[PDB]
Order: sequence, then C-alpha cells, then structure tokens
Amino acid sequence: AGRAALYKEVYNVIASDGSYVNYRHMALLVDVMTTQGGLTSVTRHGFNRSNTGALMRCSFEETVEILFEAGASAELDDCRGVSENVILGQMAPIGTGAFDVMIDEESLVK
Amino acid sequence: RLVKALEDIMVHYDNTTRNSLGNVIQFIYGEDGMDAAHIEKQSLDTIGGSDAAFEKRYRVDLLNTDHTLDPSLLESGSEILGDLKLQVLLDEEYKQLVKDRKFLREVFVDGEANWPLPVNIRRIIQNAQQTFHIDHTKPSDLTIKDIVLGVKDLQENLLVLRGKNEIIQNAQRDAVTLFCCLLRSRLATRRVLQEYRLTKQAFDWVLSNIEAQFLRSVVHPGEMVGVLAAQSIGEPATQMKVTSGVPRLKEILNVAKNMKTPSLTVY
Amino acid sequence: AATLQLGQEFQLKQINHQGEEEELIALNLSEARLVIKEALVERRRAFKRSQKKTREKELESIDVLLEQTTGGNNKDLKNTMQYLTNFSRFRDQETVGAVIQLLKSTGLHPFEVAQLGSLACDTADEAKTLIPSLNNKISDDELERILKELSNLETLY
Amino acid sequence: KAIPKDQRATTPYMTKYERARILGTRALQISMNAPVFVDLEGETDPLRIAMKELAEKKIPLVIRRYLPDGSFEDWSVEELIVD
Amino acid sequence: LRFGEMERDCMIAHGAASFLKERLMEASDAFRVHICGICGLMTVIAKLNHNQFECKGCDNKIDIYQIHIPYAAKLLFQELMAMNITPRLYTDRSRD
Amino acid sequence: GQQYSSAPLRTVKEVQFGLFSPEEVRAISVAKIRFPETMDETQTRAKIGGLNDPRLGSIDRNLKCQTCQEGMNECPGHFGHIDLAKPVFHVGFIAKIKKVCECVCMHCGKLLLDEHNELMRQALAIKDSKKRFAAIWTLCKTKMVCETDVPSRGGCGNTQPTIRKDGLKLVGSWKKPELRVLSTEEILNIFKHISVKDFTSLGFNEVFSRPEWMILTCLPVPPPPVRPSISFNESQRGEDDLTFKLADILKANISLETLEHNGAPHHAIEEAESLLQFHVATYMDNDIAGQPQALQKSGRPVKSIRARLKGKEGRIRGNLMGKRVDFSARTVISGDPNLELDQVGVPKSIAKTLTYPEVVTPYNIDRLTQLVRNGPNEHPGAKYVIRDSGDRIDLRYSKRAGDIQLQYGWKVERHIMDNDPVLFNRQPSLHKMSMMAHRVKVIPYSTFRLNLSVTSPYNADFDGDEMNLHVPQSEETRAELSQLCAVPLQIVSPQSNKPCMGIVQDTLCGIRKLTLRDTFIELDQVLNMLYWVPDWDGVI
Amino acid sequence: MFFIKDLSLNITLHPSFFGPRMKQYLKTKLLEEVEGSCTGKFGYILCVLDYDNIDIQRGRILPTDGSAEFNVKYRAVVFKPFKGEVVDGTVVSCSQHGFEVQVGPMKVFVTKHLMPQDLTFNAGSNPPSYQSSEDVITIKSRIRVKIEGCISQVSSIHAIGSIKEDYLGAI
Ligand SMILES: [Mg+2]
Ligand SMILES: [Zn+2]
Ligand SMILES: [Zn+2]
Ligand SMILES: [Zn+2]
Repeated sequence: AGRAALYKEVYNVIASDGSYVNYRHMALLVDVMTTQGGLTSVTRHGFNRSNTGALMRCSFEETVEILFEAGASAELDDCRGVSENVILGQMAPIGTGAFDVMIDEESLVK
Repeated sequence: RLVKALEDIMVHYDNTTRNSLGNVIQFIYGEDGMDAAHIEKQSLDTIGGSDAAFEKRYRVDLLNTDHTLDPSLLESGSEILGDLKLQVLLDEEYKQLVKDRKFLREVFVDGEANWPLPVNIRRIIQNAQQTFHIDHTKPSDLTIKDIVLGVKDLQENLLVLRGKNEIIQNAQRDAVTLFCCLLRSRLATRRVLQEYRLTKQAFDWVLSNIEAQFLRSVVHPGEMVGVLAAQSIGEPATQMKVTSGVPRLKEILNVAKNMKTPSLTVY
Repeated sequence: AATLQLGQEFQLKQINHQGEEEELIALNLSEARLVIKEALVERRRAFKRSQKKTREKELESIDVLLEQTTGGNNKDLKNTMQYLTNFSRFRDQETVGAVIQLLKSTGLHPFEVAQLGSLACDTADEAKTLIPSLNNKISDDELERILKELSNLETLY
Repeated sequence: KAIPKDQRATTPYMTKYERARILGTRALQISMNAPVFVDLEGETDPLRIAMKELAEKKIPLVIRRYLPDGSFEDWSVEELIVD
Repeated sequence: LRFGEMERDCMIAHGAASFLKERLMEASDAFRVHICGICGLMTVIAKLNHNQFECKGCDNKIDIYQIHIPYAAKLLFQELMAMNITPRLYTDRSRD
Repeated sequence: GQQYSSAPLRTVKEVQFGLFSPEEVRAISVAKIRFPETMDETQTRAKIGGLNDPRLGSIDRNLKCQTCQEGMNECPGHFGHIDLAKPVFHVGFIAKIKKVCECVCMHCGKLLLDEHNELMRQALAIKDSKKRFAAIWTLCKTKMVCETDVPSRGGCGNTQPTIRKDGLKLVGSWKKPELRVLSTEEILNIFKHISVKDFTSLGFNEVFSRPEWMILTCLPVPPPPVRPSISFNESQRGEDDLTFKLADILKANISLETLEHNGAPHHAIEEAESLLQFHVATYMDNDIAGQPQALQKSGRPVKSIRARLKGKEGRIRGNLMGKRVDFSARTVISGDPNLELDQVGVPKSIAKTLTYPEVVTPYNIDRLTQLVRNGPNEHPGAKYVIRDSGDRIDLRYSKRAGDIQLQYGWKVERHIMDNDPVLFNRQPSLHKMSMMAHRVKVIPYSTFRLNLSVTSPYNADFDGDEMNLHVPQSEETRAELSQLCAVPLQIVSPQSNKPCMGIVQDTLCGIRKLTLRDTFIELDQVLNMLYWVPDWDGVI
Repeated sequence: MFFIKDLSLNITLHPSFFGPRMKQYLKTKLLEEVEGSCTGKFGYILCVLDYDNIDIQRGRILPTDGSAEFNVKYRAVVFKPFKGEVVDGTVVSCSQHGFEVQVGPMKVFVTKHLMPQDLTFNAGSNPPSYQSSEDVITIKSRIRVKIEGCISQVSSIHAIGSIKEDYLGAI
C-alpha cells in the first residue's frame, strides 16, 4: 500500500502540471524507493548510508567522511559501478562496453 | 538529486532491471519489457460498447438464428452454416473474450479503454486493405478455422523471454496477457469477415506484420533505464486543496515526516 | 639457497597445462644435451616439412644446420650445446636409462640425483661437499658404488 | 563458464549496441588494412565497407555476451538475425 | 570548453562508453603509471632507460603492472596517500 | 606522447581502501625532511633534505627529479616522511578512537562485558561491521567498570573513566572524583594491548586497519607534483599552503624535541605538544570546528587537502566527474532554413582551428597527399603528420624541408571538412536530446547555422545563445557516435512517446495559410515550388 | 640448472595478420620472442618442446588499436641459476676484481675477495691470467665455480660465484 500510494502521489504532481510521463519511468522510480523495505529517502542520507562502493558514495556529497570510514573499516570496492569506472578512466559496462568483442579463427576460413 | 539518485541502474541480458550490485529493482523493465519509443495509445474493444453490442459483434452463430452469419460475407458461407465444429470454436473464442472482459473489468475500474500499448493494428489493417486492393462487396476466401487457428497460432509466437522453465513462461504469459486480449479483441471472425473482408494473403500478411512489429517493440538489453527515468521525471519539473508543484515534489522525494496539507478522501 | 627450498615456480609440486599434478623435472648435464639435440632434429624435420609446399666438428656443423633453421636469434643455445658437450661424458639414452635406474634406486630428490649425475666425482666426500643437501640422506659406500658403475659407463668419444 | 549452444537462452536478434560495436571495430580493422571478404562496388570509406560486410554477414566475429552471474555466451554475428 | 557532469550523464544516457573514455582520457589528460603486485600503491620506481623497476618497501623487482589513469585520479591517489589513506589498486579480482 | 614501457598493460579492477601504517609510510618514503626552509641557502636549486628537495618530484620541466630521472611530464612523484617524537591524532578519526576508548578497557585492554552476556551474543550475530560497532558501543559505553569474575573472563576491574572530547584532546573522568587527561602515548599503549578478537569484533582487518595505526606517528610528505610551487620573475617565488603547513610541523616537532631533550618544564612540553597537534590537525583539516583557524601571511585561510576534496569544482566535481576538455568550440547559434535537419553550419575559422587525425590508407593516399601539398593555410589541407614511429611533424616549417611523402600506417591530421559528425550541445543540458550529433557543413561568417526543427529539444532561441561543439578523435567513437546519436534517430523522444521536433515559428504559421481553400498558386510559381524539392521525381 | 616447464605467453598480432594461416604466424612469433630471450621468473629460456601440439585456446580482441591477444600454453626447456650451486665454466673476460666465468648463457662473476690467498692476479701476461701456487687461470681454462648468489631481474640475470672452498678452482 505504501508503494501504490507513493506512485499516486508522484503521478498527481505530474498530472497537475499538465504534463504526460510514461508509466515505465515513474514505476522504476517508485520501485527503487521501496526495494529495501519501508520508505527510503532520496537524500545524501538515503543512498550514501548503504554500500555501493566507497567511490560511488563519496562522489555525490560528503567525500572525505566516506573515504575516511572506508579506509578505517577496510572496505573493498567491486569497481563495476558507473562513477568508479569513470574515475579510473577506462571502459564501463554500459551499452557498447557491456559486452566484449571476440574473434573466431574458425570463421576466418569461411 | 534525481540524476545521482538513478544512475547505476540498467537492464542486463536477461530482461531484468537490476543495478550494478545485483539488487533487482524490477524483474521486467516497465513490467512489460517494452521500450518507450514504440508504444502508442490503443483502444480496448473488449470493454468498450454495451452488452447488446458485445453480443451483437462477438457472436457468430451457425446453428441458431439469433446471431447468424451472413453467407454473402464469404465465398463458402453456404457451407459454413450448419457446422458444429466451427460453432464450438466460436463458443471457445466468445467465452475467451468474455473472460477477457471480466479481467479488464477487474484491472481497469475507471472505465477507460485507451491505454498505451505496442503495435498499431489499425495501420496494418489499412495497409493491408490498400495493398491487396480490398474493397467492399467482395466475398472473402477465409473461414472460421483460419481466423481462429490463425490467432491461436499467433498468440504462441509472441515471445519476450527466451526461457523454457515454469517461472519464465508464467512471467511471459502474465506479461503478454493484456496484449493477447487486445489481439483477440481486434482479431474477431465478425470483424474480419464483415468489416475488413480480408483474404488469405492479406490476413497472413497482417499476422506477420503484428508478430514482426511485436518483435521490434521489445526493449533492448543494456539500455540505461535509470538515467532515462530520472530525466523523464526531472524534465517536467522545469515546466513547474493540497499543495502541488515543486514544494510537493520536494516533500515526496525527501519523504518528509510532515506535509503542507495532510488531507484525506473518505469514501 | 641450496637447502632443498627453491622458488615458487621451482617447488617440488608442479602443475602441467592440462591441470594434473606433476613432480619437478630435474635434469643433469647428460640427457639434457640429448633432449635439446633431440628436439632440434624433429624441429629440423618440421622446418623441412613445410618447405616442400671429431666430436666438436659434428657438433658445430649440426649447430650451423640448425642455426639456419632458426631466425638467428638463439645462438646462446648453441654455445650452451658446446658447453654441455665440452662438459658431457655420457652418450646414448639407454645408458641414461641405466643411470636413472641407479639414481632412483636410493630414493632421493630429483634435484639431488640431478646434481649427482651432473658432477664428476671419485669419492663420497666430493659428492657430500659439492652437494650440501646430501651429507646424511644416503650412505657413502652406495655413492661410491654409483660412481664406480658410472665410471664404467663413461667412455672417451 | 561458457554456456553450451543448446542452452543459449538470450535474444537471437542483434541489438543496436552490438551492431554499433561490430561496425565500429570492423570498420577500424578495415581502416588498418584488414582482409576484405566482400567485393567492393567502388567504396572508399571504411564504415560503408563494414556495413557492406554486415549486409552479407561476412564479418568474422563472435559476441561474448556477459551474463549477470559471471557467465557468458558466444553468439556469432553470422547466426545473429540483423534488424 | 568544460565537459561537466551533466554532459557525462547524457553520454551515459546515450550508452556510448568509448566516446566517454576517449573524451575523459585522450581528449583531456592521460597518464601512465606503474603499480606493484603485492601492494597496489605507486611506489614503483621506474628507471626504464635500462628497463629497471622497483617498489620500495615490499621487495619486488619482477611483478610490476602498467596502468593508464588520468592525471587527476593520480592527484587523488597521491592526496589520499598524503592523508594517510591507502588507495590500493589491483588488476586481478581477489574477491571473485 | 610519453615514453614506452615494457610492463604488462592491464585495467584497474578492485580498489581497496585502508589506513596507512607508520612502518609502511617509512618503507614508502625516501627522505626525512628536517629543514623547514624551501630552497637552498644560495636562493637557488633545492634545499636537499627539506620541504621540496630533488628526492621528491619536480616541475619547471628542465629539472630531472633525481630518483625517478625522466621528466616532470612523466614523474609520478616521490614520497617523504616526518618522524615525530610525540604521537598525534588524526582529525577524521578523533571520534572513532574515542568510540574505541568507550568499547575497550583502559588498563587490561579487553572488551567490556563478555561473550556470556546475552545482549552481546545477539549483537555479535550481526554481519554488518558498522552496526556491530554501533550496538557494541551502545552497550560498552554504559558499563564503566571492568570486572574480574562474571557468573555464567579477564581480570582488571579498574573503574573505566568517562572519555570526553575537548580541544582536540580526550579527558577521562573517574568517579571513585579523579579526572585525568588521557595522553596520546597512553591511548596508543592500550591500543597496543588489544587482542585480535577485540578489534576484529569492532570492525577492523589486521592486514588493512589497526587501532594503533589510527593514531598518527609518522607523516607522509607529498611531492611537489601535488603542491607545485612557482618562481615568478625569479624574485617573487610562491609556495603552496601545504608547504607552509609542513614547515609548521617541522618547527613544532624540532621545538618539541629540543624542549624534551634538555630539561622538562612540564608546561612548555604541553604547549609544544598542543602546538604540533594543532599544526598536524590543521594540516589534515584546517576547517575544524571548535579550534582556531590557521591564516596565511597574505590574508587568506590555509588551503588544506580536505578543502581540496570537500567543496564543489574541486577534485571530484571539477577533475573527475567533469573537466575542461579540448577539441571543442563555443559560439552564438543562429537559424538557417536552407540547411538540413541533422546538419550544422560551422565557420571556416573553427574548421581551420580544430582538426581530426585520420589514418593513411591506400583508399585516400592521394587525397591526404593533396591535403599535405595544400598547406595549413588553405581549408582543404592538413596541420600535423604522425609517422608510424609515433612522432609528429608539423606542416609549418616543413615546407622549408621541401617534400613530405606519406606511407601506409601514418596518421595525418586534417581540418574539419564536410560530412563529419560532431556532438552539439547547449548548457545546462537537462535532456538526452540536448546533446546530439550533427553533420558539419562549412559556411563562412562566425555563427553556427542550423535548422529550426532542432531548437525545441535544445530549448534555445536566437538571441545571443551560445552552444558547444565537441569533435571525436577516433573512427570507432565516430561510428559509435553516428549509429547511436543522430537527429533522425532522436525524432520520437521516449520521454512522452511523442515526437519532440516539429514545425515551429513562421513555417507553421505559413503552412496553415498555404493549406487554406482560398490558396491558389499559378504555374510559373508552382514550377519553382516543385523544383525547390530536393528529392522531386520531376513529374508535374 | 636445465629444467623443463610449461609456460604461457600472451601474443599480440596486428590486424593485417588475420589470414587463415595465422596460426603458423603465432608459432612463428612464439619462437622469435621466447627462444633465446630471458625472464626473471623462469630463467634463461633455451628451447621450446612440442611444436606440433601447441594449444591456441581462443583469441580475444582488446578495445583500441584492434590488435589481437592470445594466451598460449606450451612446454619449454629453460635454464635457471640457483644460489650455492656448483657449476663449471670457461673464462671469457678478465678483471682485477676477478675473472668472468661463462656458464652456458650466463656470465657469472667471481670476486677477488672470494678467492684463496695463494691465487694472485697477473697482468703482465697476454691475456692477463690469475696464477696461483699450482694452477693458472687463463681464458681458455676450465674452472669449477660454486655460485653463491643469483639476481633475477626482468629479462636480465647475473650471478656471483666463488672458488675459495675446497674441491673447486680450475678443472
Ligand atoms: Mg537565450
Ligand atoms: Zn609494492
Ligand atoms: Zn620522480
Ligand atoms: Zn579491564
């Protein structure tokens, strides 16, 4: 019921503005706010207080605190996040780079 | 806040929306698996119309004179009348449409029949009539088993998930139920033999076009849907009893413990 | 050092490219020459197959015929062949099989029997001084016997 | 760990990203003097030649689609249904 | 011109990762550094005029990895090392 | 353009964050840095053993950086250290250490309560480390007495004091009341007596983090590649703020050692200890609340590392997520109905300024040869050549040589001609439609010309609005940019499942009057209307 | 020591080498780089056994440049020195700090301080030779050297030997 009610609340402001937005986007947004149980705020206290990699959380707002807690608690980063691959300066798993291209030597003789 | 809120969310090669850490937000993107660039507003002919119009349209009787079939519609209309098998098939199709009407009554309680769905059937029908020179006062070479079995064979060709297990087929049927109801509504024996007067190559061409466009309306795996949603919500925010607008949006996104106008709607 | 504790890739436990376990292969300067000189022959057959469509002179001449096979970038292997040949006293793989039969009869480590077959000694104290790993792992009389049979297996070529 | 051919349950259609990277890498190889498998109609641009090879499925590549659990599949661009 | 954060977010919205990598490396700044196998820090002294490498404090002269990171990221790592924080980099996945 | 290396090239995967151990700091560093002076006494070179000696990195290009050799464009830098005679605390850990002081005994160094307590048994079952430390802290912060015998255990029993933070210090209160200030050496000793299960039950990993490592003992010294000094006019030389902070740490450390060597006034030792603690604290984080702010001699606050990592447009926002890039042009945009939908009119000066590196192939060897023989002055020309050896020859001063012949495998950089897709953008750019590729059409003047059917997704108007143009420098990113970003491929936006581009302005007002029943056109004008269509079949 | 070990190498090929015969090219490269060179982890690589049954595995395309990367697993005969290892050798170059013994592809050095007291350096001879109380160490002379330490640098390996202990010296 909290989920459906949240969807109604968001949809209301959209329809009030006199605009149309597809069901997909609003559904995705609502679901993200409810996948950890309860209601989760969209804040710097609402996704930087849960693990996603030290870089991904530190990039948004409070950099030094997140980094210090990371080094203190010996945290490990998986480094498949978007911002992480951006910072390191190499290909990320998004779109074209979400798959590797290979070669088949058995196909060259065709 | 919206951009940095929805960023590391994408769709992998399994038609399942999950972030980089593997947390599943949605088992199917948009709960249907369709991109937002191939959806068009369609009308549901199952709920629309009165009961007398519903029974007047979706009943093609062969052994009864209440909703009998006009033999001048098709070439073999003199031999279709009096057949028990085709009448049983018409009973199964009619019962299926009635069950679809009860289901649509339970899903949409507002009474609206216009909803965004993929594949435009009207343009395919018009392109078939203007392509095969289908005009009025032209007997068709189709029968009841060709349209019924044609639709039943087209309903199995619609595939979004490429699995074969129990849960995969259950999610496929539950994700294709509405579209199959729309196809069973627009593809009735009376609607094709009476109004459209489609032939064999025209009907098969319509089936191939519906299946084809359905295979093109599938969302591609690997598309950033979180950023697209954050933009699709943040863009209308620029154009901006209870409080509305930007403050209300702030209270909703921040999930505040107190609202500007805490009101109820007691029914 | 020389205390039966080599590196990581040189440990007693080795793994082949198939995934099975294999013991470390230690070779002395006897069959080690017949294996290089051996494989270079089949390498010459492989070079002449795709082409279709006293003891020192033969050594250097064969090393030239095999130098024509390679791209002139591995002459240290040929100089190593001259080193081994100038320091080798063994010949024929049959006698080498007998030597392995005499080395494996005591139940020692492959590196130890490699240092045994690769060094020319007359007494047991020489083998115990040149090989710090062998000082009490095997009897001295047995080592002297092995050196006697080996002394009968060596022949001036 | 390389799913076999009888268990490949991914979409047989080539996506726009796969076609894009196949045309980009193939055109990059053609620009670097790669053996062309199709007879040219007088083209000079490498991208047009890459699209000419994709139109006849003469591109000698195979896609390693990574699955979210760490596995992958090998769908050759010749068996992939384009468009 | 400045390629800000919103521009990068648009490039992610289009799904082009190669243009993002090229724009954030070759089009701006690209640096090459060497990291050590045991510790993922940039203490590898590189004297490659004679092809020689070391890493101080962990006894390595063989296993040395080469990575291309932007100069700003190297400034971040060096500032973290100046702030008593270890940004150890590993080319292999130990967690699996 | 850097020098080649024989090391294996790999990508960067897992990144581990941990604390710097003092032994590892001493093992990474190369110099001790004892003299607070910047340059040498002769006002030249470097101090050799000071704040910026050749044992670290160097700038000015001409210098070689002794211990890397090579140059400044290659030098990663080198690390120094500072060996203190009195341990100091780190700002970002002052709270955490305090929490540790409220989670462990202050004598026997054992955890308060025990595994026999039910609440501790429930708290230890949590898998999250931060929640474990939180709850265990909530339990141990209440019990202020270790115990020797606990019914169904370590000894001690000494009353655990109350630790309070005050002026970068920790004061302990005993009720017994005896209040004594906890020194850094005592806290560090107690931390040295912490068992494995104790700190591993708090959330520490032996190989990466230690409570003893949380207390600063030796300080790393970053190279000038991090704090680049300046020597302007050879008589106006400016040093960075971190350099002044290192000078303060050296003066306070040497002063404290001198005061602790001969005699002990007990008060000047605490004043020098709080002075060194203040210089290190302000060195790590100058903007610390409840403490005085260090100010430079010019009149501005001291720039710390935390200030470089905290504010906007710093290292994260202005150097990683975003950055100022090359191969771009910004100018005023204007309309042109004679152009196509996806094209954009680029001025000739911009086309001659920006360039694109093309690869020499037997298909365009004659064309690129013509571009070389034309010169950089003419528009159909080139600017630089790149031989297969990875070396760039400029076309300027190359005509003095005479002839330049191209070979297979080279990369000649030409100017932006026609049919070249480049990214077009307009700030703030809140749509994915706000950045779209375009086909370059070379036109004179200085304004970007474009069709008015693209001004609606850009939200622009021809009144002084400037736009940005980025150019790809690779064929792979150009093809991937042409197959994913295009104006025809962005007609129907996925935002509201309707086309975002349409007929706007005078064309929409004119098509209505054209589609009126009273609108009739004569033959002589109809012929020109039908001939104005580009794809007209020619059938009237 | 002359050991045999299965080694793996990553071979890079230019896009111009993608013909059907490319496998041969691989082997070609696999020879030209491996035979004769040296590694600080496995020692001086001598020969490469098993030329017909060379595994090719699967070639992967790295992003830019378009070059092909291969992982080859083969069997090779390599030579790796060890510390405290009795070997034999022949002198090549002579120095006042000691004569440089040649053991296979490795040029070991023997320090003068690591020599007995009776062994003295003689520069008046051509070539300069080390004359002792019974043996004369010349270039063409054969000397049994006991290696004390070895250095394993990348693509470069040098060792230090000695002959002070008993059962050593000239052969
Ligand atoms: Mg304006
Ligand atoms: Zn290291
Ligand atoms: Zn340096
Ligand atoms: Zn206690």
